[PDB]
Formats: sequence, C-alpha cells, structure tokens
Amino acid sequence: RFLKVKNWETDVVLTDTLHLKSTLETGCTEHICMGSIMLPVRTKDQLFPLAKEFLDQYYSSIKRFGSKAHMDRLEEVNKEIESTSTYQLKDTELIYGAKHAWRNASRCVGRIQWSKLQVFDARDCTTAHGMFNYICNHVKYATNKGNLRSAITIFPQRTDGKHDFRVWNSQLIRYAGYKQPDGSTLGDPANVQFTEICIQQGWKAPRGRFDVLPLLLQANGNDPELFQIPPELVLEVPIRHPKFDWFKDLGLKWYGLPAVSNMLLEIGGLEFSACPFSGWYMGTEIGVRDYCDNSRYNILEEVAKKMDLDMRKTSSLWKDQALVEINIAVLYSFQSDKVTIVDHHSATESFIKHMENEYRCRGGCPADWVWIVPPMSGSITPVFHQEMLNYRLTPSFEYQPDPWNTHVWK
Amino acid sequence: RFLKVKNWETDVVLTDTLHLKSTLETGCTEHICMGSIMLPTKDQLFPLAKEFLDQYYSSIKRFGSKAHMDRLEEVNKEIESTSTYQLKDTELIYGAKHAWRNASRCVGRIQWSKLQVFDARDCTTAHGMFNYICNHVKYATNKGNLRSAITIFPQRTDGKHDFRVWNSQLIRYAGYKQPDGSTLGDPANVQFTEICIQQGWKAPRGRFDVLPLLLQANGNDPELFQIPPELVLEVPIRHPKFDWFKDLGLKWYGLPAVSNMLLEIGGLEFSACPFSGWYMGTEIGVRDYCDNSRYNILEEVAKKMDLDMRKTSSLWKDQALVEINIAVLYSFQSDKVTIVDHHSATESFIKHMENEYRCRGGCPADWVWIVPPMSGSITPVFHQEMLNYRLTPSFEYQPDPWNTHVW
Ligand code: HEM
Ligand code: HEM
Ligand SMILES: C[C@H](O)[C@H](O)[C@H]1CNc2nc(N)[nH]c(=O)c2N1
Ligand SMILES: C[C@H](O)[C@H](O)[C@H]1CNc2nc(N)[nH]c(=O)c2N1
Ligand SMILES: CCCC(=[NH2+])NCCC[C@H](N)C(=O)O
Ligand SMILES: CCCC(=[NH2+])NCCC[C@H](N)C(=O)O
Ligand SMILES: [Zn+2]
Repeated sequence: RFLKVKNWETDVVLTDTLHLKSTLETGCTEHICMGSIMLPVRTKDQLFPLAKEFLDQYYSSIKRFGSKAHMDRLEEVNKEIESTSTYQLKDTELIYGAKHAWRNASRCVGRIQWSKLQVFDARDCTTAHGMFNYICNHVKYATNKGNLRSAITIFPQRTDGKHDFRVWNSQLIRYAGYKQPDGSTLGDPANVQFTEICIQQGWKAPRGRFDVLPLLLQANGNDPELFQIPPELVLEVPIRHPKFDWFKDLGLKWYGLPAVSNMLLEIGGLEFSACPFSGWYMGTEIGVRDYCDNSRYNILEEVAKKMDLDMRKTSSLWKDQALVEINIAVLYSFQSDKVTIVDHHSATESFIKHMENEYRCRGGCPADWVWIVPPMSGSITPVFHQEMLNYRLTPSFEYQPDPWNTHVWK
Repeated sequence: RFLKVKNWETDVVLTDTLHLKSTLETGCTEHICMGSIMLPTKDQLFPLAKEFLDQYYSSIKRFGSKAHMDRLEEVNKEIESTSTYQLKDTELIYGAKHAWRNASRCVGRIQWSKLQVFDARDCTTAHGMFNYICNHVKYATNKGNLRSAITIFPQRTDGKHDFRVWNSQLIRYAGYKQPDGSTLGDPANVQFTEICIQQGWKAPRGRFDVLPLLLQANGNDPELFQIPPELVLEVPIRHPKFDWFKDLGLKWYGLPAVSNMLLEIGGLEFSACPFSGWYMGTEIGVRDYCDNSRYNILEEVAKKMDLDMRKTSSLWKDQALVEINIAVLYSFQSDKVTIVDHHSATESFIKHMENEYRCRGGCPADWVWIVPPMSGSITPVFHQEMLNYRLTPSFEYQPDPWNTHVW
C-alpha cells in the first residue's frame, strides 16, 4: 500500500512505503486519533523473530543479505537464545542499532544528524561507580568545550528484569526543584519529585535556583547510589540579551548539554534500560518551554515587566513579545560563548531536507507533527505546512516508567 | 473503552466516553496515525435519520415518547415513499448548532449554542441565493458587532440539482498571475479568480479586490453577483507605534464566512451552507499575511523594522511576526470590529472543553488545528491532550464544483 504526504506550501507530494514495515501500534484506531496524547522480560519465543528481523535489516544495510556471514550469525544467535534465553549484539550491530533508534525517533527534529553518533559501549559495566565513570566520560566527550558532539552510552541490557541498569535522572544534567512550604517552587518545578528522592538518599542540597542535580545510578538491579558530576565538566551559559542590558540581571543561565537518560533503547528484541544520549539544544527548548512554560521557570511576566509592555490586556500580545526577546537572548548567549545550538528556523528547514531525502532513499520518515512543530512561530517554520506520517519502527527509543515506581528496594 | 485526557500544565484529567458514539472513520489505524493530514440509498438513509432523531428527542427530554416514535415513523414512511425527507425547523436549527458543536477543528465552539440559523430551503434560483447571502452578510456583520450565523439552502436530491456556492468564503480577495511570474493579490484564490474572469467578471487587477459570488442553484450553471460594496466591511491595517505600517497598504475584511463545506444532518446533505463567526487574530496576521504562499509579507515588514535579516538566529521573522499580529488586533479593535486574540480564544476553548466533558462526556478536538500558528506553548491548548473523532451532524469538506460540474 502507498500513502501520500503533501506539503501545502510547496505542493510537493511524497510517497511512503516504509510504514509497511511498521510493527508496533500507535494508540490510534480507525475511529479515534490519539496523536496529541503524550504517551498512549521477553520470552525465547517472541525473541528470535525480533532478533531475525533486526539482523536481516543489519545485513541488508551492509549489502551482505543472504551471505554465509549473514546465515551463520542468525544460527549463532538462535543457538544462543535457546541456550541462554537471550543473546549479545556484536559491536557493529550495537552501533548500527543505536543510530537507527535515533533515525526512527519520530519526535526528533534533529535527525539529519542521525548517522553522526558516537556510541560508547558500556556493556562491561557492573556497578554504580562504574556507571558514574562512564557517564563522566560521556559528558566530557560530548561537551567538547562547547563544540558539542552527539553520543550515547549503552549499559548492560535487561535480563530477567530484576537486574536492570537505570539512570534515575531524567537527563544527565538538570537543575533541582524545591517545593517551599508557602506553595511556591525554588528552581525547576519539573524536577521536584526527583530532587526529593536525591535529598532522601543523602544529597545535601544547596537549595539554590540553579543547582545541578547529582546522578542517582542503579547498577545490576541494586539500590541506586548518588554521585556528583565534577563541576568542571558541567558547561553552563549565563543568559544575556544583545540589546537589553538588564536581561543578565534576571540571573538566568542554562546548561549546554541536553542528555536524555530515562529512555529505553530496543534493538533486535533486546532492551537497554540505561542508555543516556545527547546532542545539542534547539533554542526553543530552553527559551520557550523550560523558561516560559507556566509549570517550569515561568519567567514571562518578570521579563515583560522589565520591557514595560502593556500587560493589562492579552491583545497587546505582551506574552508573545516577551517570548521572542527571551529566545533571542538564549541563542545570542550560546553563540557568544561558542556553545553549539540551533534555532528553530534552521532546525526545521534542515529536517524537511532530511525528511525528503529519507522518502527517496528509505521510502519514508515516521514523524510526529505535534512534536516536530516548534512551540513558537509554528506556521513560519516549514514543518507546519508538512503533512507527516507517524508510526513505530525498531530499533527505537521508548518511554519507561520512572524507576522509583517499580524498584524493589534491598 | 473509556479514554482519559490529561492537561500537562494543570495535571487535570478528563475521561472521554462521547467517542464511543463516533461512527465515521478517522483515517488513522493502529499502525499509522494521519493526524497531520489536511484531509485523510433509502436503506442508508433511515438509520442515519434514526440516529439523528434519537439524539434530538433525547436533547429535548422526550426520548422514547409518543412524539418521538410518531416522528420516527413519519420520517420512515417519507423515506420509503419519497426516498428522502424534510427536517422540521426545530430539527434544522438543532442540527446546524450541533454540526458546529462537533467541528473538531474549531477553537471557538464555546459559542456553539449562539447561532442564528437562516432557513433558505425555499430558495430556487441563483438570484434568490444572492439575496439570502446579502442578508446573511448584513446580519452577521452588524456594523462591526459580529453575530454568528449560517444560511441553509436546499438539500441534495439526485446529485444533479445541487446548490453550491463556488467561492471558498463569501468574502475573499482575488489573485492573478502576473507577467513577472509573481502573483498579484491572494495566491490562494488565483484559480477561482480565473473561473470568474473566464465567466465574465471584470477583474480590477488590484491587490485586495473583493471577489464576486459565483452561485449555483438546482444544479444549473453558476452566476456572478457583486456583493453590495456597502455590505462588505473592511479594516485598514495600522500599527499602534509604527506609523510606517499603514504605508504597507494592508487591509482585511471583517467577516470570515466559510462557504464551500457540506452540512450533514440526519443523513441529509446541505451542499450550500455558508456559515460565519468572527476572526481570531492569527488567522489573518499569521496565516493570511505571512504564509509564504499567501500575501507573504514578512520580509517587507522586517525591512521597515530595520533588523538583521542576515541570520535566522536573530529571530527577525519572529519579531516581525508579533508586530504584524499586534497591528491586526489593534486595527480591528480600533474600528470596533469584533476579533479575538489567540490567548483569549484558547483560554475559552479550555473552559468549553471542560464544560463539554462534564455535561456531554467529551469534546472531539483536532490538536493540530486548535493550537494557534504562533506562540503555541504559551497558550493552554498546547498542553491539553485531545481526542479527535467524527460525530454527526457535521461539516464536511467536499469537491470544488468546477471539478464536478457539467455545464
Ligand atoms: C544533534 C542535536 C539534536 C537536536 C537539535 C535534536 C532536537 C530534538 C528536539 C527539539 C526534540 C524535542 C525535545 C522536547 O520537546 O523535549 C527531540 C526529541 C528527541 N530526540 Fe532529538 N535532537 C538531537 C539529537 C538527538 C540524539 C543524539 C538522539 C538520540 C541518539 C535524539 C533522540 C530523540 C528522541 C528519542 C526524542 C524524543 C524524546 C522524548 O520523547 O522526550 N535526538 N530532539
Ligand atoms: C464566533 C467565532 C468563531 C471563532 C473565533 C472560530 C475560530 C475558528 C478558527 C481559528 C478556525 C481555524 C480556521 C483556519 O485555520 O482556517 C476555525 C475553523 C472552523 N470553524 Fe470555527 N470559529 C468561530 C465560529 C464558527 C462558526 C459560526 C462555525 C459554524 C457554524 C464554525 C465552524 C468551523 C469549522 C467547520 C472549522 C474548520 C474549517 C476548515 O476545516 O477549514 N466556526 N474556527
Ligand atoms: C498535550 C501535548 O501532546 C503536549 O503538550 C506536547 C505537544 N508537543 C510537544 N512537542 C515537543 N517537542 N515537546 C513536548 O513536550 C510537547 N508536548
Ligand atoms: C500539514 C498540516 O496539517 C497543515 O499545515 C495544518 C496544520 N494546522 C493547521 N491549523 C489550522 N487552524 N489551520 C490550518 O490551515 C492548519 N494547517
Ligand atoms: C538528546 C537530544 C538533545 C535535545 N535537543 N533535546 C533533549 C530534550 C531536552 C529538553 N527539551 C530540555 O529542554 O532540557
Ligand atoms: C466561519 C468561521 C469563522 C473563522 N474564524 N474562520 C473561518 C476560516 C477563515 C480563514 N482561516 C481566514 O483566515 O480567512
Ligand atoms: Zn492518529
């Protein structure tokens, strides 16, 4: 079956066939669309076919499909699964797997960079201290003094589900949030629960507005342990504005390395529950969402006041005006400090080119419109006008429940 | 099943059961979601009619009553004998209001019950249509104090006597392909504009020429008519600070009236059902004015603001965008012409959504269309999960008449 996708701005129509290889469900039925819904131990049986599917794709990609090497590997894995209930991926297969989970991530607008990914094999890791060392190395390599490099560190795969490796932090670098008795919040509201766990686990919180959280790491299913990231490894950018000299006095700053650490990487049926990965920020993530979401730093008013905008009525679009200035400030500061970052215009224009390229060479590009379109200036970015098809391909990155809700304490 | 919807900003959760009453397909499947796709017999009729009459009588607290039963049989006998049926005035009004209520892509449905319905089912000629339309335009405009309304022309019979308003909107600007290769006016209407010329209209070749109405009655060929200039309210666009703005020579019409859709009520199809409300600022300022394939004015405005257009990272497009939208809202409000900003409108929709969830069990909404084209996440709807599904009565898209008409 062929599915057409049209761009209402250029009239360019594309044809998708890749979706035919979609296996997982979407949450939508022929009667209801759940497109705007945030989030709608395997057995030997359902494992080998998943392993086979993957190996077929791997060998096909290297132009060795049907080869003796291809056939022996399948036999090798089958024997391994029947003999151990699981199997180990070759280094090359792991790299290939990691790159494709990224390539297949329908909610990522930065996939034009999918082939450039440094993969760190941490499958020989056995303890929390070990994980800490691996994570420090990842942070330093990826930061690269501001010239960010995409990377991912892969810890031991899940086995019986009782010895899972997990990074309890949602991101390797993030600011603490503290609920005050008066009901207000100091720091990042998004991380209040995790901050409370860190404190309960022994962390001495400086209780400031931008405290870098400590790492809470779980190795081989054991109770998590706290570690402080060497401060000198944490690159941060003070936020100032090119024209507004009072902006810097708002006391704002952010970290330069965005690294998602709470997702699950699925490759050939295997589950990698600890797989922190990082790239670089698209400006709006910080300037629109992290700073202006009502449930995040919520700085719109305070900024609007200093600009002395007419905040008496919404029709003055004072929120919209303050929003642009803030985002101008984020880009300006990062560029000035020579810390990699991309604005939403460049990022979306690149995605459209990546997407068209993918349709031609791969026959498709699963994309979540709701997530791809930036949180500000939507229609003035090309992705807004682009029809998209969302479906799930493996390898992939999946959400997984927060560990404190499932962990069996020892 | 019973689906739940969460607002990630307020944590508030709502349970949807109304979707269980959906009937038409969504275009999506368990393997693929098409949420961002602009457009994914007597035996067939009675069940549809029954479904409608049932919900109607239920709304008037007379479900299962003799009246309910009587009406059901009357319509039943009418379909069997005449292969179709006529709605009572009360059923027509209820149907139109509910089509709006069910329009998943409309952010202003909190106003759904306040709709003036003009029954034009007695219309027989194109001239009759023109008269009905002028009256609608005048009633809705109301000297700037806009009132929502819809005019319903005769329903479909054998598909060969369909009433159609060829225009996409009652009021819209023409577009012409110039020698330069460029386009004069609204690119979105180039094609329709040519069918008018190709039909007789004497295009003024301007940047903002109000198009003539191309009305089709009883399947006959469409006729042209000029909407009385004095009935077309327009607003010259100026900025409250940039005195140079007025020089861009921009203006827009005050009455947004969709006229190319099809109204479905109890199986019956009303192929000519122009309806109107009032504008939400961004529709004009963001889409009509800045869409690359529309008036595409960003650069011009940017230049006059004197900002660094050298690099995209200076966000000159975003700055210019905000100003253009401040100007649209400013002008309409200055001339006392009804208009709502995206902040106010989305806040209202969230309120409506909550009312609909507790009183009706849900509210079908298309996130992709509900979220404004600018400042997405600073509006509450961005953080509001929404379930999209089709409920009838409904407003449907339909083929442009010139691709089906047999002259
Ligand atoms: C090179 C820089 C990159 C840019 C500019 C980019 C940009 C983005 C943005 C803007 C989002 C949405 C984030 C949000 O709203 O929370 C996103 C999501 C995502 N990206 Fe990328 N990305 C980059 C690299 C990567 C890398 C290295 C990976 C994986 C190896 C990746 C995997 C994903 C995934 C899985 C999501 C969805 C996360 C979620 O559901 O919260 N991205 N990306
Ligand atoms: C009174 C104020 C109203 C407001 C502020 C409002 C606002 C909106 C907006 C912002 C859109 C999207 C327009 C676009 O992107 O092209 C829309 C679409 C729509 N509205 Fe409303 N609306 C109003 C009245 C009405 C009325 C009176 C009806 C029906 C009787 C209605 C039916 C629809 C339909 C069917 C759509 C989708 C149109 C399409 O698919 O192009 N609206 N509305
Ligand atoms: C409810 C809705 O799904 C939610 O607010 C989504 C919308 N689009 C998004 N897009 C991105 N990139 N990131 C997000 O967190 C969201 N949140
Ligand atoms: C391709 C995509 O569906 C298309 O650009 C949609 C996006 N959201 C929209 N939302 C509204 N209100 N109006 C539109 O015309 C669109 N266009
Ligand atoms: C790993 C990918 C890099 C990236 N651009 N974004 C990750 C999510 C970051 C999150 N949106 C934030 O503002 O912190
Ligand atoms: C009839 C509904 C009222 C309304 N706000 N919009 C209809 C579509 C208008 C179209 N988006 C425009 O900018 O002209
Ligand atoms: Zn869907």
